[PDB]
Parts: sequence; C-alpha cells; structure tokens
Amino acid sequence: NNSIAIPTNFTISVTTEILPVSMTKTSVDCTMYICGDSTECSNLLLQYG
Amino acid sequence: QPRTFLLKYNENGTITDAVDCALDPLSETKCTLKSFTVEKGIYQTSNFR
Repeated sequence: NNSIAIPTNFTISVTTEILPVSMTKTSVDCTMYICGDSTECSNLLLQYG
Repeated sequence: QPRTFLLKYNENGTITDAVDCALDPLSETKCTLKSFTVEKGIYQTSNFR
C-alpha cells in the first residue's frame, strides 16, 4: 500500500483484427438438385410439401 | 392452355382476380409471393432451364 509503478515509457502501437462481415451469396435450386427435368419426380416432390 | 394461375377467391368462393404466372416476369413475382401486391425492389422468383 505504499509503492506505485509509474510509466517512464510507452509505445503507440497498431494491431490488426480480421473480422468477417459477409459471405458469398450462393443459391441452389432445390428442384434442380433433386429432380432436374424428371417429370415424375417433380410431381412427387410436391407431395413432400 | 394448362398454365399456372394465382387465384384469389372472395367470400362467396368466386374468383375475382387471377395472375397468369407464365405471362411476364412481374406476374411471376406475384405468383411467387402469393400476392397481387409487390414492394419496390428486386425478387428471385425462379431459376430457368
């Protein structure tokens, strides 16, 4: 309680943060992935809501 | 021709309006959104093949 450390020198330093904001705007068409131009499939696909 | 329409029924059960979902991109947005009202902007509505 009777001794204090006081700065005698300092450094002004710059650090770097890499902080993601966004990602790649993908899209997959579900019908295409599953059935493509398959007729029976495209129709049955509906029955799954 | 056996085309897809968005049908809107009134209280009686009579169709009072409809969108021909194969007519023009704007009509396609309305059938995608299930509304005869769209907001100002851009919508993804289909992936053509």
